[PDB]
Amino acid sequence: HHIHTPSYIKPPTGGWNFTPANWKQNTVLVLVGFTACCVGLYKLGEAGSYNPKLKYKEEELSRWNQSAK
Amino acid sequence: KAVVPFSEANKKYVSSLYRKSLRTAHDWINKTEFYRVKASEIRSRFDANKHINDPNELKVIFKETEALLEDYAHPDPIIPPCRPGGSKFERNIPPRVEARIPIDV
Amino acid sequence: AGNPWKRRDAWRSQGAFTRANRFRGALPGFFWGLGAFGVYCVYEK
Amino acid sequence: GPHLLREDASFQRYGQLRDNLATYWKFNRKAARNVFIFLVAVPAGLGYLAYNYEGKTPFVGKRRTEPIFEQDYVPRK
Amino acid sequence: SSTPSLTKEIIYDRIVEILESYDNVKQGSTISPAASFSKDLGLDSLDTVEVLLELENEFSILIPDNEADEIKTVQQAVDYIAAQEDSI
Amino acid sequence: KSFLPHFIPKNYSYGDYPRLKPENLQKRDPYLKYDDQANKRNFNEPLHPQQDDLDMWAPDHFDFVQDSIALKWFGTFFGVLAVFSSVIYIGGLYPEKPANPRNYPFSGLAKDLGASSEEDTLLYAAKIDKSI
Amino acid sequence: MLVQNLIIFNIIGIVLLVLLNNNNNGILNKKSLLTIKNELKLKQIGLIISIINILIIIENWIGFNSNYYGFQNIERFLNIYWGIDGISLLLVLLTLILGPIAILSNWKNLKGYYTYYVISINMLVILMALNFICLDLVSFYILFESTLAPLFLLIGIYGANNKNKAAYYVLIYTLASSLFMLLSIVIYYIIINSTDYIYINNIILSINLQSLLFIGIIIGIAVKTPLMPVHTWLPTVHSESPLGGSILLAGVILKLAIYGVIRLLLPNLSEISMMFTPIIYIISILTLIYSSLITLKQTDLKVIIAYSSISHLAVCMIGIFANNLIGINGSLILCLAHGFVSPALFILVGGILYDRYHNRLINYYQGLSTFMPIFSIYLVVFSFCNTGTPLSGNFVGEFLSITGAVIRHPIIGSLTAASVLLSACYQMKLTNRLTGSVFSQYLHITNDVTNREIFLLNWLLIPTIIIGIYPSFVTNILNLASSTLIYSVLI
Amino acid sequence: FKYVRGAIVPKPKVHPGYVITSKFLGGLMWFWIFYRAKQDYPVWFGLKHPWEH
Amino acid sequence: GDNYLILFVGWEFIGVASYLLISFWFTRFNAVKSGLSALLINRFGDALLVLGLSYLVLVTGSVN
Amino acid sequence: TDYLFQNAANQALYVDNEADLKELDENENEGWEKIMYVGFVPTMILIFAIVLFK
Amino acid sequence: YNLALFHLICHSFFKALLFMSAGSVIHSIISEYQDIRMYGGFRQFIPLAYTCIFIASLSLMAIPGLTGFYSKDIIIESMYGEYTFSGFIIYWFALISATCTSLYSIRLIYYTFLNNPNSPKYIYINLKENDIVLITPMIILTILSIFGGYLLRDIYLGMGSPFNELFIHPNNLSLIETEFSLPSILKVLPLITGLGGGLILLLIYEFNYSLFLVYNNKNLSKLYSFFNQKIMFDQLLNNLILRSGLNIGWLLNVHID
Ligand SMILES: CCCCCCCCCCCC(=O)OC[C@H](COP(=O)(O)OCC[N+](C)(C)C)OC(=O)CCCCCCCCCCC
Ligand SMILES: CCCCCCCCCCCC(=O)OC[C@H](COP(=O)(O)OCC[N+](C)(C)C)OC(=O)CCCCCCCCCCC
Ligand SMILES: CCCCCCCCCCCC(=O)OC[C@H](COP(=O)(O)OCC[N+](C)(C)C)OC(=O)CCCCCCCCCCC
Ligand SMILES: CCCCCCCCCCCC(=O)OC[C@H](COP(=O)(O)OCC[N+](C)(C)C)OC(=O)CCCCCCCCCCC
Repeated sequence: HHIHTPSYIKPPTGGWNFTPANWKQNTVLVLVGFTACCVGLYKLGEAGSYNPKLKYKEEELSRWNQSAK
Repeated sequence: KAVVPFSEANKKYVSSLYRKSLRTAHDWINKTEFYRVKASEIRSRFDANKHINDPNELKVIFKETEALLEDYAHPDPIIPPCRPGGSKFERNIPPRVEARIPIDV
Repeated sequence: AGNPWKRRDAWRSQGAFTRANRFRGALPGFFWGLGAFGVYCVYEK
Repeated sequence: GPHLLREDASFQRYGQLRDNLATYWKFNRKAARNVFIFLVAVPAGLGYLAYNYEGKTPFVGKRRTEPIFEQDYVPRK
Repeated sequence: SSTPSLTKEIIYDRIVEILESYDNVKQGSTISPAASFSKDLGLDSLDTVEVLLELENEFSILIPDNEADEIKTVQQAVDYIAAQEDSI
Repeated sequence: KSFLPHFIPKNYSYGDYPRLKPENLQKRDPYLKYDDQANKRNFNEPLHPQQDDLDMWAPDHFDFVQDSIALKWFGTFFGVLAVFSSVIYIGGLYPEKPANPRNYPFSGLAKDLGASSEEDTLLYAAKIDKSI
Repeated sequence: MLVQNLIIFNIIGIVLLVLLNNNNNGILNKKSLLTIKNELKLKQIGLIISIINILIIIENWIGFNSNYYGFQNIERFLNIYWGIDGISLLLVLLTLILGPIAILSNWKNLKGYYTYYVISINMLVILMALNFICLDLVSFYILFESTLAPLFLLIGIYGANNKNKAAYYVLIYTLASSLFMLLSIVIYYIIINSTDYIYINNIILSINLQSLLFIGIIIGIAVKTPLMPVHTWLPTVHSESPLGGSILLAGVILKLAIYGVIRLLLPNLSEISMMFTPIIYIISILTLIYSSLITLKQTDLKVIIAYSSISHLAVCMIGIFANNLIGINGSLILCLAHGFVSPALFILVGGILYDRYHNRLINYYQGLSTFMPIFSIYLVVFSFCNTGTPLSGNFVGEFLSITGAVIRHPIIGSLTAASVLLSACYQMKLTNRLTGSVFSQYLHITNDVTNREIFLLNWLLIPTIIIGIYPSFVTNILNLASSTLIYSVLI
Repeated sequence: FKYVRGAIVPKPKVHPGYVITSKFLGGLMWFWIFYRAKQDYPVWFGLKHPWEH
Repeated sequence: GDNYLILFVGWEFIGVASYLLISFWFTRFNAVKSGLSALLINRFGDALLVLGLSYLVLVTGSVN
Repeated sequence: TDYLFQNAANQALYVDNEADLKELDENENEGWEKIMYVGFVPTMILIFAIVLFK
Repeated sequence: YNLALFHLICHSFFKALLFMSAGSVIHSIISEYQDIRMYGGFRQFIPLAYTCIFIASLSLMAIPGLTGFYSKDIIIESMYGEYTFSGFIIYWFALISATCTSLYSIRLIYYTFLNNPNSPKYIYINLKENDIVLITPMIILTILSIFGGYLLRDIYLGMGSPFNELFIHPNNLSLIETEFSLPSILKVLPLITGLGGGLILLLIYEFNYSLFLVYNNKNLSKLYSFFNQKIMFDQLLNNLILRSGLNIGWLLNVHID
C-alpha cells in the first residue's frame, strides 16, 4: 500500500496501522488486567464513598447553630 | 508586456479568464439547468469579442474582464476535497521515504 | 449554441431524479404512522 | 558528523539579521515615541492605579448591607 | 464499498461519454484514444476549455491552467486522470 | 484583490541585508511545485525581515473585502439592532406585566432567606405578601 | 555535619580528579587509560561525586524538625555560622539534584576537556548550595558572586559561536549590579557592626535609610531574577552557554534572587518592603507582559526558552512580595517547579535538536512528530507544564502566586492572571509549529530520543507531577518558615 | 465493473433492511406526533388547561 | 468535582484534549492552526477563570 | 588497578588498539547506566520515602 | 436554570445525531465531498441516513411531540413570560432564531437529499449506506430524539420539583406567568413561522430558483457575502486584533529589547 518506515519508528500508539502477530495473547493479558482494575476501583469506591447529607442529624445542627450564636 | 492577439500566449490568457468565468458561475448557481444558461451566456459574451484586432482595444477588455471576475467572485468557492484548499487536503500524507542516518548522540 | 450539454444533463432529471421520484418518500413512514394511529383509535373505542 | 541539516543561506541571513537588529537601531522620533509609551506612559498608568487603590480595597469577607430586589412594583400605566 | 479502483478502462469509458454528449463536436469525428481535439474532433479554443471543465467535474478534480494547456488529445486526458490520487 | 497585512513596512535599511518587496506566502499559487511544498517556498529564496508575519505559520489573512468596509458592515449590523432596541424602549411598546409579581408569606419569607430579626427583614425578604 | 562534610568531600573530589588527569601532562606524549572513551573514567568519578552530595543533605534532612521555629543544624565553620530552615532545605535539595542532571546532559557532546567541565559543574553546584545555608549578609554575598569565576570560564570555553559576548554579559551584568548590593551590606556592618541574619532582623532603621538599603539590594536582585529592564543579558547567555551551564543558570541561579528577597529584604527591611510593593508589582507585571509578547517574535529556539523563564520568575517575584502566606508559599512552589521544567525545555531544544542538527533557527524545524514521536511526547507534556496546566507543579505555584497577589492588591494584582493566557501564546505556538505540518524538508531522518536523554526528561518530569498533584510534601516544610516573613499589625 | 455510456440512473434498489428500518423510524415519530396531538393539542395552543377535563 | 479547582482541572484538560483532537491530522496545515485557535481562545477564558477563583479565595477563603 | 598500576609499555598498547578498533565500526553502554540506577534512582526513592513515611 | 439544564440534556441527543448522520453522508459519497452544493438527490440512495437527519431536524425545529419541543419551546416562551424590556427584545431574537432554525434545516435537507443531482453520475451508481456499526448509535439516538424529552420533562420542568442544586430566588420564579399569562397566539407563533416559513423556502427553491441567483443584485451579493463570511468577525479578529498583538511584540522587540 505505502511505506511507513516501521523498522525504527515505534510509537506507543502503533505507527500507521500496527498490529503485532501476537495481538490475541496480549489482548487477553490486557482484558484480565483491565478487569482487575475496575473491580479494585469498585471496592475502593464503595468503602470510601459516603452520604454528605446523613453524617449529622438535624438535632446536631441545631446545637451547632445555637452555640455559634 | 504587450498583448499579442491571435497568438499562443493570448489563447492561454483568454482561456484562463474563461475558466474563472465559468467556475465563478458554478459557485453561485447550484442547479445545472440554471448553470447552463449562464455558462452559454458567458461564452456568447466571449465569442462576440473574438474578432478584435487592435491590441490597445483588447487591453481594455482584459482590464474589464478581470474586474468583473473580482466583483462576482464567490466568497466560498467550490473546491475539491483533496485539492489545495479542500477539506481533505494534506490529510494523512504518507511519510517521506528515506533511510535513517544514525548518529552517536 | 443553446445548451450544448442537453444530451449530458438529461440523466439529472430522469428516472430516479424526476420531480415525482425525488419527493416520493420525503416524509418517511407518514402513512405508516397514520395507519398505526388509525389502528390505535379503533383499539381505544 | 553527517551534517543532517541542509543549511540554507537565506535562512542564515534571516537568522543573523534577527539576532543583530540592535546594530541598525536609530533613536529617531518613531523610536522615541515607542520608548516613551512602553517605558514611561504605560508604567505611569499602572503607577497611578497601583497607589490610587493601595490599601483601599477591603474585600476580605465583604458584607452586603443593601437590598438587591425591589419591594413594590410600580406599573407603567 | 468504496469506488472499485480506477483503471484506464473505466476512465476511458467516461471521457468518451463527455465527447459524445457534446453537440459542438464535429460531425463524424471518430472517438479514439489517439484522437486529438482541435483537428480530429473539431474544437476551437473555448470549446476545448468547456470539455476540460466537464473533465475536471466528472472526476471531481481541479486542473491548473498550466496542466490544462498540455492536454490536447484523448489519450493525454486518460493518462492525466490516471496520474492523480484524487480521481474519483 | 489581495493586499498586505497591517504593520508591514514599505521600506527598511538593515545595513547590507537585501531589500525585497514584502510578499505574503499564504497568497502564493498552491498548484505550483516548490522545494518546500507545505510552506510554498523554494530553497535559498530570500526572506523578508518580517517574513514571520508573511508565511503560512502567520495568522491567516482575509482579503475578500477591505478592513474599513468589513468594519463598516460590522458596525452597521449592530447599529440596526441598537436602533431597533432603543425605539422599543423609548416608545415603551413592550407589554406590561399582566399581574402583580409573585408574593410570599411570612414577611416575604424573610426568616427563610437569611434574615435574623425585624431590623434585617427588608435586607433579605422577597416581595412581601401584604394581603396575609 | 553538613557544610564541613560538603566542602571537605568536594575539595577532596576536586583534588582527586586533578591528580589523576594531570599526572602525565609533562610533555609525555602519552596515551594513558583514564582518557580512553572521552575520559569516561573521569566523568564517572565526577558523576559519583554529585550523587554523594545529595546524600549529604539527606542525612541532615532526617533530623529536620518542621515544627521548630528558627534555624536548625547551626554550625560554625571557617569563622562562619551555617544553618537550615524550611525554605533553605528545599532549595538546597533542588540545587544538588540538578548536579548529576547537568553533568549527564553533556556526557558525550563536548569537544574535550571533560574533567575541567565536570569540576566546574560540581564546584558551581556546591557554591550555589552553600549560598542557601549561610547565616549572614557577607557570607551570602561571597557565595553569591563566587560562582561568577567558574561560570565565566565555563561559558567562554564550552560555549557556542557567540560565547565571547555571552561571557562578557554574565560577568559584567551580574557583578556591576551585585556591587550595589555590597554597598548596602557594608552599610549594615558599619551601623550595626554585624551582618547576621537574626541580628539585623530585629533592628529598625530610619525610613530614609531603609529606602537606600532596599534600592541597593534590589538592584542586585532585579538583575539576577532577572527583571525588566535589566534582563537583556539572560537571553544571550542561554543561547550561547553549554547545556549544563544553562541548566544550572535556569534551575538554580535565577532562584537565588527569590531567596535573596527572603533573607535580605523581608525580615530586616519590612517597613520599606510594604512601601516598595506597588513598585515591585508594576515592574514585575510589565516584565511578565512584555517578555511574553517579545517571545512571540523570537526565531532562536533556545532564546524562546530563555524568555519563558523571565515571565515565570516575574510571577515568582510577584508572589514572594505578597504579604500573605498564600503568595509566599506559591512563589516558593513555583521556583521548585520551574527548577525542573525549565531545564527540560533546554534539554529538548539545546540538547536533543541541537546535538543532532546544530542549528537553533526555528525555520528549519516542523512536523517532528513524524520521525521523532518520543521527542514530541515529552515536548508536548513539558509545554503544558510550562504553561501552568494543572497536575503540574507550575500550576500550583502560579495559582497560589496569582491568588496571593490578588489578596495583596486586588486591583493591579489581578493583572497577574494574564500569565495564564500569555504563557500559552508563545509556548504553544512553538510547540504547535514543531509538531504540526509535514516533516521539515531541511532535516535528514536520524535517531529519536536515546536512553540517556529519556532518563533526563523522565526524572525532571517526575518531581513536577508529584509536586503538582500533592504539593503538601513541600507546603508542610515551608509553612512555619514562611509564616515568619509576614509583616502586619491587625487591631 | 463496467460503465455504460448514456444510461440514466434508475430507481436505486437498496438493501431491504435499510428501507424497512427507515420507514419504521419515521413511523415511530409520526405516530408519536399524532398520539401527543390527540392528547395535548388543547394545552399546546393554550385553548384549555391540563386539569380541565 | 466538589470544588471549583477540581472543576478547573477538567476545564483545562478539556481544552488540552480538544486541541489534540482538532489537530489530529497534524500533517494538514489548517487542522494544526485550527487546533491552536481553539486552545488559545479557550486559554483566554481560563485566564479569567483563574482570576475569578482567586477573588473567590479573597472574599470567602475557599473554593468549595 | 589497570588505570593506576600499569606501566607505560602496557598502557600504550591498549590505547592504540582502542582507537583502531573503534574506527572499524547504538547509543548504549555509555558508562552512566550503572551509576545512575544504583546511586541516583535509589536516592530519589529515599527522598520519596522521606516525604511519605517521616 | 432548570430550563437551561433540560434543554442541554435534550440538545446533546439530537445534535449528536445530526453530526453522526452528516458524517454518514460524507462517507457514503465516494468523493467525500462536504459542500452541500455538490450534493443532490440522495434521498432514495441513502434513506436510512435521511430519516435520521429528518427526525433530528424536526426535533431541532421543536416540532410538537418531540424532545426539542418540550425543551426548546418553553425557553422561547419564558422570554415573553419574563415581562421585562430585555426579555421582550430577546424574545424576538429567539423567535427569529427559531424561524431560522427551521429555515436552514429545510435548506440543508433540500440541497443534500431533494435537489437535482450535482455530483457526477459515477457517484450515484456507487452511493450506498454504511455498515451496521455506524448505524447502531444513530438508531439509539434517533429513539432518544423522539421520546426522551417527554419522559424527562417532569424531572426538570415540573413545578415544585426539588432541584436544590440549582437555586432560584423567590423573586425570580416566572414559571407561572410564562405558562398561563401567555397569549394563545405566541404559543404557536414559532410553529407557524417555522413550518410555514420553511414551506415558502421549499417552494421557492423547487420552482422559482431564479430568485436565489443573488450574484445579480448588488445589495443581495453584499448581504450574502457579509453573512457567509460570518459577520466579518474572523477577518476583524485576525487582521486587527491578532496582527496588532503580534506587532506590539515586534515593537517591544525592536525598540525596547
Ligand atoms: C491526564 C493526561 C493523561 C494522558 C495519557 C494519555 C495517553 C498518552 C499517549 C501517548 C502516545 C501518543 O499518542 O503520542 C505519540 C503518537 C504517535 O503517533 P501514532 O498515533 O502512534 O502514529 C504514528 C505516526 N506519526 C509518527 C506520524 C505520529 O502521536 C504523536 O507523536 C503526537 C505528538 C504529540 C503527542 C501528545 C501526547 C499527549 C500529551 C498529553 C498532555 C498532558
Ligand atoms: C490495565 C492498566 C491500565 C493502566 C495502564 C498504565 C500504563 C503505564 C505506561 C506504560 C508504558 C510506558 O511507560 O511507556 C513509556 C513510553 C514509551 O516509550 P519508551 O518506553 O521510552 O520507548 C521508546 C524508547 N526506545 C525506542 C529506546 C525503546 O515512554 C514515553 O515516552 C512516555 C512519556 C510520558 C507520557 C505520559 C506523560 C503524562 C504526564 C501527566 C501524568 C498525569
Ligand atoms: C571549592 C574550592 C575550589 C578551589 C580550587 C579548585 C581547583 C583549582 C585549580 C587547580 C588545579 C588545576 O589547575 O588543574 C586543572 C583542572 C583539570 O582539568 P584537565 O582537563 O585535567 O586539565 C587539562 C589538562 N589535560 C588537557 C592534559 C587533560 O581543571 C581546572 O582548572 C578545574 C578547577 C578550576 C575551575 C575554576 C577556575 C577558576 C577559579 C577561580 C576561583 C575564584
Ligand atoms: C545597575 C545595573 C547594572 C547592570 C549592568 C550594566 C551594563 C553592563 C553592560 C555589559 C558590557 C559588556 O558585556 O561588556 C562587553 C562589551 C562588548 O560589547 P559586545 O556585546 O561585544 O558588542 C559591542 C562590540 N561591537 C560593537 C564590536 C559589536 O564591551 C563594552 O560594552 C565595554 C564597556 C562596558 C562597561 C560596563 C560598565 C558598567 C558600569 C556600571 C553601571 C553604570
